[PDB]
Amino acid sequence: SALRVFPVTTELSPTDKTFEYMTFDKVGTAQIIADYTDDLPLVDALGTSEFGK
Amino acid sequence: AYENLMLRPACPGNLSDTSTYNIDGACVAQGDIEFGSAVQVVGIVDGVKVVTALSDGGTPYGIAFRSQYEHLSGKILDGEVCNVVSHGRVWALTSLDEAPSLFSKLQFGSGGVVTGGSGYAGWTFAGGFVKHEDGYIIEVRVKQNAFIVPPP
Amino acid sequence: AQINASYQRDMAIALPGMVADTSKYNIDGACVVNEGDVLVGAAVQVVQAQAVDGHKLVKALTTGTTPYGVAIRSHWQTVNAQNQMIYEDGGAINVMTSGRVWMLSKSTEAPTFGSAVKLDVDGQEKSDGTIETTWTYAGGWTKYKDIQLVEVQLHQL
Amino acid sequence: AAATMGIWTAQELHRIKSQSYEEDYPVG
Amino acid sequence: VFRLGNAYLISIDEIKAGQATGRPLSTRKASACQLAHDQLVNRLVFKGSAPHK
Repeated sequence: SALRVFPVTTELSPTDKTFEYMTFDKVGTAQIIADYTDDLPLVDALGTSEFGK
Repeated sequence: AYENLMLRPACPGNLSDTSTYNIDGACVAQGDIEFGSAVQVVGIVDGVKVVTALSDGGTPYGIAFRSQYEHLSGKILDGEVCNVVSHGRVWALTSLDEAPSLFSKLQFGSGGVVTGGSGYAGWTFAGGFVKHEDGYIIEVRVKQNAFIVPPP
Repeated sequence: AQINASYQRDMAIALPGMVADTSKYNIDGACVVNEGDVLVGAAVQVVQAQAVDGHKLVKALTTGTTPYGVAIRSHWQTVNAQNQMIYEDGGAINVMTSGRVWMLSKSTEAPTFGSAVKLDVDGQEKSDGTIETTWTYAGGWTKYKDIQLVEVQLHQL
Repeated sequence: AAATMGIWTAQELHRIKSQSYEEDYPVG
Repeated sequence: VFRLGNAYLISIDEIKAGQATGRPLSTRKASACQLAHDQLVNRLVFKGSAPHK
């Protein structure tokens, strides 16, 4: 059966018609730094999402 | 049907959908009648109808129904009360190998088994065609007041 | 001094694709929108009825096709779009195969009580349409704002 | 492509007012 | 003397959606029915019906 070989979770409510999950990425870098420095690299964070029924 | 399926799709002489069905309970059998197969109305005695298996020159009336309490032998025996599906959607018996055109008027012959389509007036073929034993089962959309007995 | 006032306003009688009567009706689920969108008050055609499973594929009426039933207005299954209510592709449709429903009409004159119903290629009622049905009129003939509506009696195919 | 490239959606920052207006049909 | 009547329909999914959002449909339909009764009584009083004399 498909309900035994694949995991079953319980989050959705009985009165829902759609849902959505998101995943996030990381963007950045680092450098070897000496004191009296003002040029520091910057990092960020982005993400996307998908739907279901 | 058959293997690769947990459940067999359908069995003859049983309703398929729960949509405006009518079952007559005041009937008596004259001969051995099997589930499925159309029946005639020979006569009416004190309210009840004496139904027989379809024969030549007789207008079909309904399809025999399967009850697991009335008939404990797999068929309807002589002198036994029976249920007849005058109106509704029931699985019948056929002697065909290919599903006819959709919404085509079926034709009956032999002992109430469907022989072919391309009729002029009568019941129609719903969407359904399954394999049973050695043969197939067709779904019939029974409508009351469909076959009118010809005047003499 | 002053004279008081009292006003009055009446509601409408119908809405496109809404069940008109409590008489014997038969609404068939287990139908799928094979392609395109289907309006609430328009007839549909059966592309294919699966044998083993039972689902019937439902599309919109085109030229030279037999109508099957009228879509039914629901607050849950339907999806709001185009400032209206429609059935989207890949979703279940409530098809009424028997009963009295309020249709969408393109005609301009009231019809007779008992007579055949003629649709056009779009699937909406037209007094001189081409596609022929077995359904008959019921008598109701009203209009919601700028939309014309007509009542029909549906017979099982 | 991939729009989004974000963390919050438009729904998460949104409000539906408690008040609701209804058309009035006098009786007579 | 005469008698009047009407009705309305609703499904289980709509009931569950109404209980899950605080916006019922049954109450609105019942109010519409009562309003229709009152307005038709008004129509009878101020315009009458020919077939019923």
